[PDB]
Amino acid sequence: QTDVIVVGNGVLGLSVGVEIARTRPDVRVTLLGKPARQYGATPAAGAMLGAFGEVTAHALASEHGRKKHALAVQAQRLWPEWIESLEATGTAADGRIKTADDTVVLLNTVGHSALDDANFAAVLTALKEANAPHEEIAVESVDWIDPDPNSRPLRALHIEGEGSVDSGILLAALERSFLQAGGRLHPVDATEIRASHGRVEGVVTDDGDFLPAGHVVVAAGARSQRLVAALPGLAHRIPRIYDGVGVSALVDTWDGSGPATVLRTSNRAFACGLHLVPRAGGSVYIGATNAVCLEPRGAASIEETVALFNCATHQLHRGLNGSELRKVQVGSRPAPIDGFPLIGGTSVEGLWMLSGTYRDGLHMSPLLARHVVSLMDGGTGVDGLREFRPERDLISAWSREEILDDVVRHTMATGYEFPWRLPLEWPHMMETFLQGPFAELADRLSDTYTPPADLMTAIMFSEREQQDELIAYYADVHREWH
Amino acid sequence: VIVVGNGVLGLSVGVEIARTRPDVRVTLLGKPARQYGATPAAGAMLGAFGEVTAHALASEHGRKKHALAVQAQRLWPEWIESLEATGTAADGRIKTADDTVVLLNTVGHSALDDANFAAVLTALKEANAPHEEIAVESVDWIDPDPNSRPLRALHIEGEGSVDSGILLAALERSFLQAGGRLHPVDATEIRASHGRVEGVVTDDGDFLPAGHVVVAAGARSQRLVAALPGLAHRIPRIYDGVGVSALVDTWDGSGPATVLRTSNRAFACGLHLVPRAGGSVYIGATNAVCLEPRGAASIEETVALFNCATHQLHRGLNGSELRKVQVGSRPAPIDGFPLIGGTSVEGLWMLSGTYRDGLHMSPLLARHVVSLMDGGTGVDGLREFRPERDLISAWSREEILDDVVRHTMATGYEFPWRLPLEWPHMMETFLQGPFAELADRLSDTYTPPADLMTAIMFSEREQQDELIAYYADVHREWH
Amino acid sequence: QTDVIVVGNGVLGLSVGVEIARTRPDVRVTLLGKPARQYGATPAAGAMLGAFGEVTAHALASEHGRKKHALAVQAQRLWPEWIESLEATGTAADGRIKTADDTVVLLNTVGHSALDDANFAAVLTALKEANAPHEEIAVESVDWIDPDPNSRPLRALHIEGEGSVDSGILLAALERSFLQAGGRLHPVDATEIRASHGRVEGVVTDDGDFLPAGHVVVAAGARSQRLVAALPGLAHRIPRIYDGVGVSALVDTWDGSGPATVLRTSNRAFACGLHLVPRAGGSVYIGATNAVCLEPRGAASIEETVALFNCATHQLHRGLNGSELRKVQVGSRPAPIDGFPLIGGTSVEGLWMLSGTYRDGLHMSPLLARHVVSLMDGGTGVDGLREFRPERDLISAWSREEILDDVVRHTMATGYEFPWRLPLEWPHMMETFLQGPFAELADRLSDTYTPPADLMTAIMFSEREQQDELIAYYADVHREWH
Amino acid sequence: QTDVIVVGNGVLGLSVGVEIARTRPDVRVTLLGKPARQYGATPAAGAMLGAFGEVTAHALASEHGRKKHALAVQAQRLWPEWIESLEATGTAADGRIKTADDTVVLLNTVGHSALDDANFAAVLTALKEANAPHEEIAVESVDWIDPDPNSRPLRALHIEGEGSVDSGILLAALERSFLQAGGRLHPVDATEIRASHGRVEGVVTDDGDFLPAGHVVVAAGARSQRLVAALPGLAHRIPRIYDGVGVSALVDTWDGSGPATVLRTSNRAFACGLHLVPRAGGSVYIGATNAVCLEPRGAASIEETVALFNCATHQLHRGLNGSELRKVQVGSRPAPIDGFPLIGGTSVEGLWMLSGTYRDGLHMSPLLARHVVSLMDGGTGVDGLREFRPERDLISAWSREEILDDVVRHTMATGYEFPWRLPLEWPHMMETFLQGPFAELADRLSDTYTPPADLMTAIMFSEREQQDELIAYYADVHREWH
Ligand SMILES: Cc1cc2nc3c(=O)[nH]c(=O)nc-3n(C[C@H](O)[C@H](O)[C@H](O)COP(=O)(O)OP(=O)(O)OC[C@H]3O[C@@H](n4cnc5c(N)ncnc54)[C@H](O)[C@@H]3O)c2cc1C
Ligand SMILES: Cc1cc2nc3c(=O)[nH]c(=O)nc-3n(C[C@H](O)[C@H](O)[C@H](O)COP(=O)(O)OP(=O)(O)OC[C@H]3O[C@@H](n4cnc5c(N)ncnc54)[C@H](O)[C@@H]3O)c2cc1C
Repeated sequence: QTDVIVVGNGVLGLSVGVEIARTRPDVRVTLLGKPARQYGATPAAGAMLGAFGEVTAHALASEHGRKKHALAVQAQRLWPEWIESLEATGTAADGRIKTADDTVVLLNTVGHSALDDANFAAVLTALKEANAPHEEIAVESVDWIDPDPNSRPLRALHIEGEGSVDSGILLAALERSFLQAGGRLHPVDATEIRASHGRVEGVVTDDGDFLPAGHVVVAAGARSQRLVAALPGLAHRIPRIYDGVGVSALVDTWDGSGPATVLRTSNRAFACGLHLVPRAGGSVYIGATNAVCLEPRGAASIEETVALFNCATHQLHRGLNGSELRKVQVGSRPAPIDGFPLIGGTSVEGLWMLSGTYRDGLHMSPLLARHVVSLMDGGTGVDGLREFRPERDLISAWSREEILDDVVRHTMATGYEFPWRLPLEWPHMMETFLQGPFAELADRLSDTYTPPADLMTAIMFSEREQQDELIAYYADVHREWH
Repeated sequence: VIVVGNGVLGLSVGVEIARTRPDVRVTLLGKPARQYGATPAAGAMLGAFGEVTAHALASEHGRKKHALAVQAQRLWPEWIESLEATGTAADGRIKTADDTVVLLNTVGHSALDDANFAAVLTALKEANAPHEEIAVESVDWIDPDPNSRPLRALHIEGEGSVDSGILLAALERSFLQAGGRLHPVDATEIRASHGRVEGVVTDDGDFLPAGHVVVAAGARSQRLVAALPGLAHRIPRIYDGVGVSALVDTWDGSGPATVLRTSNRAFACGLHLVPRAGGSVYIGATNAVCLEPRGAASIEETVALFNCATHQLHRGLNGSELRKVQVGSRPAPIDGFPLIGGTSVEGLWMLSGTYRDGLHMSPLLARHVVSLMDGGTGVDGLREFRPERDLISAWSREEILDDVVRHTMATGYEFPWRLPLEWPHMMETFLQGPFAELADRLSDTYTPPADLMTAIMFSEREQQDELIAYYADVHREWH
Repeated sequence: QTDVIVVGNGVLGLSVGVEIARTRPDVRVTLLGKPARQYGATPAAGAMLGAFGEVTAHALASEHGRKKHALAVQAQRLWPEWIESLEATGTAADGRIKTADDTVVLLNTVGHSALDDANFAAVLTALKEANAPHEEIAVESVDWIDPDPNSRPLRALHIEGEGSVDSGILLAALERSFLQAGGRLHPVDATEIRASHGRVEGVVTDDGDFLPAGHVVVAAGARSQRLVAALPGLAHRIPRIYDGVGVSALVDTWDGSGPATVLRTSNRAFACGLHLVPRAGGSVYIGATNAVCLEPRGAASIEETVALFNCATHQLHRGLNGSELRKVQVGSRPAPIDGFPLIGGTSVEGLWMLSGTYRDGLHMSPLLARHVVSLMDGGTGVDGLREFRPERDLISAWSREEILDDVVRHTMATGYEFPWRLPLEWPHMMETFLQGPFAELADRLSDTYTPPADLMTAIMFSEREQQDELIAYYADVHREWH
Repeated sequence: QTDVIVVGNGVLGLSVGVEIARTRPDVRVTLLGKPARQYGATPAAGAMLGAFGEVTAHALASEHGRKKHALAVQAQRLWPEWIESLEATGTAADGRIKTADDTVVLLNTVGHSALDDANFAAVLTALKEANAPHEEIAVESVDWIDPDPNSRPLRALHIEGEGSVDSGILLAALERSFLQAGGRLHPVDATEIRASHGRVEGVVTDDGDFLPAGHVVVAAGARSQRLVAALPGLAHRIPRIYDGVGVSALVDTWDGSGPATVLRTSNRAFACGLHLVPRAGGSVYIGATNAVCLEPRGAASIEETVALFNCATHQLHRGLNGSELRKVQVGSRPAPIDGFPLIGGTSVEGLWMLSGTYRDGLHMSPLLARHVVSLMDGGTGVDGLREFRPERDLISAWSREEILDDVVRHTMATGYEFPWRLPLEWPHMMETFLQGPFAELADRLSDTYTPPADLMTAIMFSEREQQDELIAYYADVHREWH
């Protein structure tokens, strides 16, 4: 066939489905996935069109991090026309995809100086280098916020043209745009990709059916590598993707008000962060926790709910304390084991992957969709996505020393972000006693690969059998690629 | 007979009527959504001794309410047997625990927690209830933060818990088995004339005729009857004691063998864990008196419930999965006591205003009202709690003003806050004047209990003025 | 006689004694006061040469406040030659009066936004208006500091040429300079100023002696008005001076190090503040608490010691935690009831006053000394110190409404500066319940006079009899002047 | 007659001096030490006549601990007649040695359950086994206390006949009683004990003099072993004594009141504890911190002052917050390296030691004095003090496993006693990461000796060179005794 099957109905699957359907009107594109969107990252997202807000000192200190940042800056330029093209298929009554145009990044002292101070400086530097319009503003000039004075910001950065979308209205607009362009929605899950003679034949679905295709695009979020790893050799050639389990909430504000901009901190301990995304109709979105889990989890923990609520009420608006909780949302950020996305072609003809985007796949979606569609048409797509090809040796973007410094810093940051109150000698004591055990873990896991801090903490506190299984995985990957 | 309401009280009275008068047709109103419903949000504890406070037992009305709770406990074993008998193994067990441990920690006000622990011990000794003060080290399962840990623990034997959801399912099943009819609509209006009930207009526009109407509509019960001539100032108002609770799947599927609880805390909230089947635990429960109904938890309520349970009961709950946040309205009577029995309108009955322990008292209250409807005298000590009455004044204005300041300070100590050491005394001195001024302004004769007085203090001027008018109209009607 | 008696041996008494002795070599000047310096402000002082560091929004919102600030800026220019003139009378072995040239003002969130944010902006504005050399600098560039990250500064302001002196070396240099200029030190206290026919005759001392004089200069710190109030009518003509009881400490640092600059916050709740003043020999000075007391107190409270130590260890340097406490110091800032100093002549011929300087008499001392000496010589002294003449109706520098707003703000700031951790509804509840009782107190005390916030809180929590005595005092002042 | 020199003027030196002078009319006794009492434990002590109040589960789990406890119970019986015999040499105007007859032990949650709950049970058990008069009482029945409700006791234990003395009045009474009995006070320090042919000749003093004697009793507190270690072989034969540096304070209460009983907790992290000892004249004593230091320290750290004040104001009486600080006191508890006292004779003829009594030498003083005086007269003194002879191999009273469990428990207790506020997973994480490094230190120090927890934490955080010097010391002790 020349038929295309997109496996997955998040932002990435639907974005690539829309681009394929619009640019190849001669081909039949079928998109799989159920309206429940189990473990789905996209429906749990605010979401911020985060490019500069996602900048950390640690990310920009590596070549792979600077490459990822460059792609985020490129994606931002596509959003205005992308939104126009999606709203064009609907009417006023469908709601607006865009919920804010601008972002304010706040700097408070409810966190580690080694993350928050370093990251604020890195955001300012990235904005200056990219010639992005921005201004450091008086905190008194930030509208709406009403923090606890002991939790208040002392610096604020207004980023112009870095905004937010309603993730639910975006998903509805993508489905509507996909159908308008001739796409077919088949609400079942793929169980298996069938291939032989190094070529895709199609997909077995969970209702027992077989769908033939010349092209299969896997955009199944955190399930994407588990689906492809079934094919010969690919188990140690496609980097593993884990569940970056994230908790967010929809709140009806006490007075129906909301801020005119996104409000956020820089990224905090183990890739969580605090933000408020404006919504229509007297609602605000607050996010968002992150915990890398070696198995999927579809429910918030008590700890996650309390940390999210406590940070938002103290650092953003005390009025949220008296506001009504409408929904606790949980989704899995696709967390790649080497810290970088899996975008492009495979050694299997007609097999494509769009996954492992962690915190900013939704932001990057229009760029990633256009990249993969260009490749499927025999083009070279977007420059700078080559290192993020899905079939690869694990990337080592940092030295083991850089990661060990990072994991101790992030561990200490879980204290400062709480925020804890301890005797003044205790933090230095904890730092000195954390270094040895993390160094020992890193040395034991592999002679060549080091997991990024977010994954390393999850491994440190996992069962012995899960640790031993990872040592075996790293050894098998090393064997395959060396 | 029409029963208006499908909580524990409506269904309990429906079951008793259907079982004891097989000759009469009983129809029970209410929707499966159970909007603002207290019963489905309840754990629930069969709380008699666990509900004891020094303040309650210092009043005659409080001691009378406590006596009825002790009496109700004796009915539960045969009541549960009679409800499970209409089902099979697959329906699950109503009883989830036989015993309760009351814990005393320092995450609260000495003026509430220390006084209330002593009052519970005294009530157990006076009632000859089986109990013993035990070593905290001997309490199984708990894993508190050491800075939030109990230093005293009290094991109460035969004071247990039921699964409120399995109880509601068992009551509906038992009601149908006894010939009851479930009509899933709400009453909009009780029709009466010549001082006699004719029946009920429903929200699908229909009219249902009846000689008897039993109102058990929880926090909506008085608003429904107040439409009838004169009754607006003769049936004490019932407000929403909005309560937040949660179902949690524990990290390891374990749970305690007993109820774990504190005594009642600031403005009639309290901390407890109720065992459930299938690796779930129930944690509760917040309380906030609202002058209007609210069906959603506030952020503050969720955080306080979770923070107290994780620190004071089990730190493992921190890593446990949140399955459900539950919200319900405890029917909060304006004079602090329930509304149980007959009316000046022939065939009009009320079962409401039970606040924290209607579910516990349900088998006793059901049998009381069914006896009255049969021309009996029901249960001896329920006469003062007749629904058509002047507002009860169970405490002096001075006792209530002391209580409201104590409870206000307890919201700090229960957080728990960390303040400069002069600040609490400063807050106490500056709280006394404004609460005394509010109490004096509201009425020359009536004083709302502390739980309601704080809600009135922080309500709009117009809501305060409407209450002054209500109290004046009640005084006019009864004096 | 043409003899001069200076009553008091603090910075003001000794500074005026030195200037009189140096400029009238024909007259005998005797200076009274004991080496114990009971309740003495000067020996408890760091001290900061604070002009811009003392700026608050509230002070600069009044004409009297702007006038006081102008005089502080003028005093700064006299310090270099004043220090030269004092060290000239000694040798290398006497040690250096100046301990730092520059000041860094730090902004953290361990306080009320309504004080700390407003005051930081006011300091920046005062520096810009005066064309003073200064720079807002990166907190990372502030040397030596090692704060708790949850208590850390996010903004820092370097003020050039605003420094510090060792108060003990200054007092020793002033005594030595006074003797070099022909002054006589008589270590007894004045019990009584004798006057008749509207003219000073001299001073009865506490050893029962009588010293004759044509001139008596009262610089007895917080005792100054109580001494002069004995003279006919002067009880209701010289504004009362109360004890601004201040606690400070000398600490030997863990490693003998100290910062190269003064480190300070702006003034905080009820005119306290946090600062570190460099000292020679591996010592640092930390200060300083403030509590207005209606009666003198010569000992620190436990609360004062804990608040001073807790703030310095968290907000400046955690290493101070392990440092050795050498001395807890207590002194009475002369706190004038109308908020302004008492400098110049009296209706009694030859009777002069130098007092009521509260937080910055030591800084202003060379200017105030030269002013009073000019007046004693028939000059007009320094322009703008005429409004601060000691014999006056009480100044009303602010509206009752401004003071009631200030006293509630400062009350709440005692919480935020602790810092407390409270349920988020409690602060607004406390603010609403504080307003009524402070308004009631202000209305009860007088129809015309309102005490500044620092004094109003002391009166609020004083005995009924002390309140009633103040109502009588205000009534008697009103009678005398209207 | 025959000369005796007592080296040291604390409770032990003066108690033995009084007993010798009273009982030995044949002997001339001279007692050395200065009125400054540098590093002196006794003047910094409250002091509690602590027998049952000093009970811990850990102490009573060892044979040596139970033996030490038995001696404390015996000492209590001597105090009434001892006090009579000392007050008899004075008049009413000298003041009363006894300040309280009874003690209340309070149990609150501002500490580790593994110390405070275990120790409360151990105190109850020791009282029941001894048939001591006591009762567990309602906290509401404890007079005077006004704790923060979040810091309040929930259990209280009244111990009858376990009281307190004023340490300053005791020292004055001992000096007066010593002089009345013919003792000579020579206010110089010993620099050197001279011996040859295995016999004491006398003492070189720090004024360069030599005093001849047949008998030298060393009771120089924490300096006792350093003084004798100069003599041949004795460096590895007299267990080292370190400085258990303790901070306490005298406070004038807001209203002149005080409690009628001692108020105390059981012993807390690394042998500190919280207590209030009644004093006459509107003063109370609060104590007391403890930190084992490898070198003497004569000044309180900021941390010590804050922890003492914070615990007393929260857990005992909030009124202490507004009370006046009269004195911060610092003294060195003589801390023996093997955890037990050094009482009795030496291999050097006429050389005796009374030291290493740590927390309860003052309580035991009448018993210890009578023991040593009996031995010096050719008696056998008190049964059960033989195991505490000063010339010995280091005692090993606990297994390495017991001490490693204890040191981790005590480390965690420094957090719970603060009290800290941390995320709920942090304590378990700290416990797991503390175990390895303490086990490694214990293994490195010696194959045979393990320092008790109080000393082990001091060694853990000492310089590498101090650790290496201790490894050498332990090796040299092993060589000498095996
Ligand atoms: C968080 C929480 C915890 C609790 N824990 C306990 C506990 O541990 N122990 C205990 O004994 N009790 C507990 N209770 C409940 C307490 O006992 C209540 O007083 C009791 O449940 C009230 O029962 P009810 O049947 O009167 O009211 P509800 O349970 O409110 O039932 C009233 C019903 O009437 C319906 N209704 C309303 N208007 C109409 C209408 N017009 N027509 C028809 N139907 C209508 C409502 O939708 C609702 O379903 C708890 C309650 C809450 C909220
Ligand atoms: C804060 C604190 C609280 C305490 N609380 C209690 C309590 O409640 N109950 C209790 O029973 N005990 C208490 N103690 C004391 C404890 O019992 C001690 O073990 C005991 O006081 C030790 O007495 P000592 O005479 O051996 O030593 P010290 O009291 O130290 O006396 C030794 C003396 O010898 C002098 N000296 C040193 N070197 C020389 C030299 N070369 N020549 C001459 N003199 C020299 C020193 O200057 C000093 O005065 C406390 C101690 C401290 C520090």
